[PDB]
Amino acid sequence: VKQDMPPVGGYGPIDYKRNLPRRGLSGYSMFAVGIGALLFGYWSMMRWNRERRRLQIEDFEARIALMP
Amino acid sequence: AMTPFFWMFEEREKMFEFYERVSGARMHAAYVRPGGVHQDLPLGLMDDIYEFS
Repeated sequence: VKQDMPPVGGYGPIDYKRNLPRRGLSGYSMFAVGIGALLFGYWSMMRWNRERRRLQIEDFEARIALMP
Repeated sequence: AMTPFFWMFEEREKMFEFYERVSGARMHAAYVRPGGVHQDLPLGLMDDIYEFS
């Protein structure tokens, strides 16, 4: 008997494809998301800084009423 | 660019493993007489080349 190494009928394919799924996000939308979250941070920044200025004026009033 | 070097060296380690299984050598498989390939490939190689491909 002869027991060489042939392939059995022909093997399957091996892909030579360039895999580029191009994800993605449509970057003008990413500009929109970044500017939106950035402006939301600005509004929160405004609100907290002005409430803390109210409290810091209360600290001023404490030292003024405590001075003499 | 340190890491893709090592990824493709893992693949080239399978390459060196194939040369080991064919002739024995890690790198310096002489293996080729003028007059065709000597000491031919054993049974159980082509399927492994297929998986590697």
